[PDB]
Amino acid sequence: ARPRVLTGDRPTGALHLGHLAGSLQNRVRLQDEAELFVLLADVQALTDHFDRPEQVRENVLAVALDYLAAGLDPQKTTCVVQSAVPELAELTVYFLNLVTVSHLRQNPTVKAEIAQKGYGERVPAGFFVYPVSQAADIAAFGATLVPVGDDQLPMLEQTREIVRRFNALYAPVLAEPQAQLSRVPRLPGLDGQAKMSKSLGNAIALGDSADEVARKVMGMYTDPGHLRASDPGRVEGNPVFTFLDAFDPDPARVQALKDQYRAGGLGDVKVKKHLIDVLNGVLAPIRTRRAEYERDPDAVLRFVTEGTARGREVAAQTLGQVRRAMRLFGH
Amino acid sequence: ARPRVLTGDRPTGALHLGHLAGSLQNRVRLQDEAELFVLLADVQALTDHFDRPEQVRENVLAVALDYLAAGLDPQKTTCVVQSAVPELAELTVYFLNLVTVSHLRQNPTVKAEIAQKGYGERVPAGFFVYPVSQAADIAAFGATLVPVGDDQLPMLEQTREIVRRFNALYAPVLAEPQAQLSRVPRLPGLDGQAKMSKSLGNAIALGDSADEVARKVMGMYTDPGHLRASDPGRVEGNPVFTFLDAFDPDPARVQALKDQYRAGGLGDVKVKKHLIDVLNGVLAPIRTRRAEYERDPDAVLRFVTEGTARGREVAAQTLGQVRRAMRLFGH
Ligand SMILES: N[C@@H](Cc1c[nH]c2ccccc12)C(=O)O
Repeated sequence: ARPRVLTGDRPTGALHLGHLAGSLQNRVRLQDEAELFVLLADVQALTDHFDRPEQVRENVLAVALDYLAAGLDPQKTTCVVQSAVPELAELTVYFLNLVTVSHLRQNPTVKAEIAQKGYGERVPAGFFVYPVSQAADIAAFGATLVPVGDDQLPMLEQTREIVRRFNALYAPVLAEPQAQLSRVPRLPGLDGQAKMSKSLGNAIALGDSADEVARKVMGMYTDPGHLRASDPGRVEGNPVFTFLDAFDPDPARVQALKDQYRAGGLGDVKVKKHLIDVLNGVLAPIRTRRAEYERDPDAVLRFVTEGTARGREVAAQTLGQVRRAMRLFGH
Repeated sequence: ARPRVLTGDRPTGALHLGHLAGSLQNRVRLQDEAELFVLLADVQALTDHFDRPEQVRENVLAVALDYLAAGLDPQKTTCVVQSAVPELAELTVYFLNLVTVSHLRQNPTVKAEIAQKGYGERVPAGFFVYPVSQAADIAAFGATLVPVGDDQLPMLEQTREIVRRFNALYAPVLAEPQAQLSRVPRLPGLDGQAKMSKSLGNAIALGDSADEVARKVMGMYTDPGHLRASDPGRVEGNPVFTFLDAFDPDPARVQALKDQYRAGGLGDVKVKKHLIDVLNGVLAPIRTRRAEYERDPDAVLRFVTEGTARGREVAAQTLGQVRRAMRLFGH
């Protein structure tokens, strides 16, 4: 390994294909090419589900299982439960002094999320402030590399900004994380939307059966105006093609259906039927891996408790350097 | 010692006659009819002193010395360093979900502080949400009684609202704090301004030599319309008489001085000379104990390290109930 990479998810439900193409398979590969930390963002989940704590609790082990089923080896990845690392909240408080309300107010991702949630000015303080909580996560674990979807760059950049101001004001003991950009943008939902999410109900979960995956693909949005096979169709806006573009290994094969489709002799069903097995092929192992851990629940809890202990040790080391850099009384 | 009282100060400079009249005297009283905790809030002090960590650090011990000098008994009061109790930062983050940005912006006392600070919109985030970290301080130490001036009432009411919301959402595990209202009007500065402050340069510190006190009193604003002794002078607005009301043991004398002053023949000199005698009597025992704790520096450190340990333990207990009430993973 080499760089410390920090990635994570708000435990609110089971992971889906979006996480897969979006990042899971990426960390699966940088897992032996670096020191991977996966944060089950328990606390950040509550800025949104503070009134559904049961929901979050249940999903920590659920997402950890998704992690294991996806190919993350317990011997190479450190899984950490955020709430069991209070050092993160402590650094979040110190970090809140390094940024202004106005600056937090212009974060494009949080702004859209607020508008989507319908909060108005009645935004929960913890949610409005979550980007700095993420900044604390990154710096506390000493992460130098952070995979970021095109959508999470503002947060990465604000972390670098907070980290830089911290090093200048106190002592340079924090590392500025760099971003790792990806190719496949936010995998769209079955809906045809831009975001795939169990909330939106347009998702294919990693634990869905072979039947459900097929069903999901069959109901997947395709292309209006294209009423019957024969007719010519267009790829743009069609989620089946952007799906194949992230789950199908043979592009020469992909670019192929793209030709016929634009012509008239490739029924939407054919594209779908094909895609459903390209998905079944990428999921086949995942299902069997899941089964293994489902039978070995003790192991899942192991992965989580051992990873958390390990991550806390790193967080505590960093906070020690932080508290002395800040000249807090006693250090 | 029945109800638990929590009071505090942000360590940013030495304490002065304003703190003595408006809080410390009552505090020396409370340590005998309650379990008194006094928080050296260096975390909160950093909300606006994040660019001067050294100043805050050096004032933790300096204010503790002032507490001792003022008569706070190391055997009756628990003095804790906010910094040393990370549980407070942990609880503030969870409390952040129970309040809206909208409601935080409406706080009249923080709104005025932001106005006097001149931040504009460039308000540091830590400062904007400091009322919540304070609600965390109260709830964590399990305080049921909090001395308050009508200026800190919205801080208190907001703690009450947060405690209530936390109890309804999770479990009724936090004690609702009750106010111990005012201490009668705040002491004005030497120049008659509404506020006494080292920054405004119109304060008498508890540590000032009997000499210095004398000098500061002589330079006091009085009555712009009073020019010589023979002339009648005004009492209202005259801080010299406001000082006399707050510390002169016998009102019969204060009234007589007031009378003769409005009449004529009583110059500012005689009046101030008497004020010096009264302040030296109130301050004398404060200087002696202060001097003592200067010989026995370990005694001051002992006062803070021990109170902190007790405080830390109390906060750990509350967080335990908090983590279980919130159904956090592993609790
Ligand atoms: N002046 C500080 C004093 C303080 C800090 N933390 C506290 C907690 C409880 C009561 C008072 C305080 C304030 O506005 O709060």
